[PDB]
Amino acid sequence: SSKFEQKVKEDPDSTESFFSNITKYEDINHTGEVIKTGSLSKYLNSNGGNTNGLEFKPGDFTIVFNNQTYDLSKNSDGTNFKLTGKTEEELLQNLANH
Amino acid sequence: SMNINVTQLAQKDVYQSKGLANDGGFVNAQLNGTADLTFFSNGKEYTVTVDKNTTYRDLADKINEASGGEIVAKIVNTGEKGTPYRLTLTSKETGEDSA
Amino acid sequence: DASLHIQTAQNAEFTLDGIKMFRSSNTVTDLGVGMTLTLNKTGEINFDVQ
Amino acid sequence: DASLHIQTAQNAEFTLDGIKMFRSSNTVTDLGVGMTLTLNKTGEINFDVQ
Amino acid sequence: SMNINVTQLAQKDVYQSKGLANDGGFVNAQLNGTADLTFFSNGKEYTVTVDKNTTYRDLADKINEASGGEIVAKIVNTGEKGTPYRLTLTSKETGEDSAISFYAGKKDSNGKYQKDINAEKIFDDLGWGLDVSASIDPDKDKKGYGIKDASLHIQTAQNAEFTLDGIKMFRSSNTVTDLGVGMTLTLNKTGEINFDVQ
Amino acid sequence: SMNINVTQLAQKDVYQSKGLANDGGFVNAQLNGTADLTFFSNGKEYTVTV
Amino acid sequence: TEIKTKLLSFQTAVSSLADATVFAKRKVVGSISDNPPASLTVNSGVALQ
Repeated sequence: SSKFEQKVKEDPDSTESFFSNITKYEDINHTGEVIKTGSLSKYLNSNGGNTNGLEFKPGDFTIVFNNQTYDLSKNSDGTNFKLTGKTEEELLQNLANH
Repeated sequence: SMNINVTQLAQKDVYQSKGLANDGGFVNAQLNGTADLTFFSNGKEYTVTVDKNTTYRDLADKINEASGGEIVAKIVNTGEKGTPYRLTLTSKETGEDSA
Repeated sequence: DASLHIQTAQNAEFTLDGIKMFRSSNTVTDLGVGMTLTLNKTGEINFDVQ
Repeated sequence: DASLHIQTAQNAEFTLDGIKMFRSSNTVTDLGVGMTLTLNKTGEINFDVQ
Repeated sequence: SMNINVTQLAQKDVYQSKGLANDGGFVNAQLNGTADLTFFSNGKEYTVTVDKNTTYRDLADKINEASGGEIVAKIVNTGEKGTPYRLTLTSKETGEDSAISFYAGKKDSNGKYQKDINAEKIFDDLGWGLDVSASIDPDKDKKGYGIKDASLHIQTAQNAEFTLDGIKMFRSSNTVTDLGVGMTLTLNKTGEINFDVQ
Repeated sequence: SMNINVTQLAQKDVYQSKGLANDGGFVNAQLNGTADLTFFSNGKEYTVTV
Repeated sequence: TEIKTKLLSFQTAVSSLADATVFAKRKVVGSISDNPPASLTVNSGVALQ
């Protein structure tokens, strides 16, 4: 048993790995179904900067990861960003980049 | 042969938080010497470095990183100038060191 | 703002012959070379090992 | 006078090493929830953690 | 049959050092040919030689060797934040005979001491800070200095004690040896109790 | 049926004396002849010449 | 028949231990959800006492 204690204290994960390995979720597959240029481009910031806005109730658009809320407020390319970003193509390309 | 004694009473937490931010938290910036912020657990660590990555969320997320969420609560999700969440919480674990 | 922290939890440290021990968490494997002790909640104990 | 309410149903109560609180109706749950005590019958007990 | 009480226990003196960085360090960080450390317990003398390979632990081991177990050791890694360590020592002698005492001096051709104050200041380094009440060339004295601190007093020297139905007795040991025709007894608390053989 | 309280220790006449350097110490080695002593205990009388 | 039952029974123990039922939680008794006689409960990250 001292070996049993050793391996767990050494590493529970590998120790569980002998009996089982890990919890499995459903494959994370889902689609942003319909987007095209010119849908919100000027509520979006087609101005290049951050001069434009779009209406929302708080939490209308958000990520949740590890049950923690996650961010939608910066460019993955590093340029000027907002939650209602520059354009439809830019916003959704940045997330995949993110 | 020896004597050991143990007499110390554990206690519990009661809590209501400030809210988690919406998608905007601009606050501050850095200095010449690297400005570093870090969040702890009685010996381990949880970190971010500031060049301009200086939002409330950067901090709050790491606070979540350190706090870990081993807590119980009941939920309110309304908003406060860009802050969709507020909760009343009470402890699920123990410790004074754990403050 | 411990006021958001409406109430606070606490821990238990341990004492010893002559000594009392500061800690970051409950553990007494640090008796010496491997000798491991654990702290229950309230009591004294006198020792013999046999 | 209070005597007309028979023996006056009231709280359910306990004690925890100098800590106490009052709840009876339908439940005894909100005793600082997260780690909580609940009451239905007379009892005495001790525990230890592993 | 009889009534009993107990109101002393013959526990030992045990003393400790201050929080050292570690006992892997040397009796002092560096040394001459030797430094010499002395202990006593119930009138017996115990002397050790330090050398330029002697860690504090080596000192503890030599104390056991020089004492031949007459003074016993138990050492601590306190695990305290930043300074997890102490060093402690124990007596063989117990009861009213239990006490320990502390000194530093080297032996000579007469089998006689010479006072090594250089080794005496090593004791305060080892936290058994000498209780200065000893003007001593120990061969005649045999009481070294005590120590300075009570929290460093791991255990105290004191006698064992009890009554028997009208009578009170003090005893160097917690083991009562010959209560009768093939009897022996232990003391476990300072309290009253009654007994019968039947 | 009966209930009992007990308030008074039945005791003996228990003596213990001066400290002796010697139990073999002489109560008397050259007594000037003999002495004459008398005692009563356990409801009984006693007489001796020493 | 008997031996197959032995393998079936042994097989179950093998099946039981395949599950890492044991979890990284502090350990204490009592977890009922509704109308037990009494229970005080503590959880999986506590400082142990």
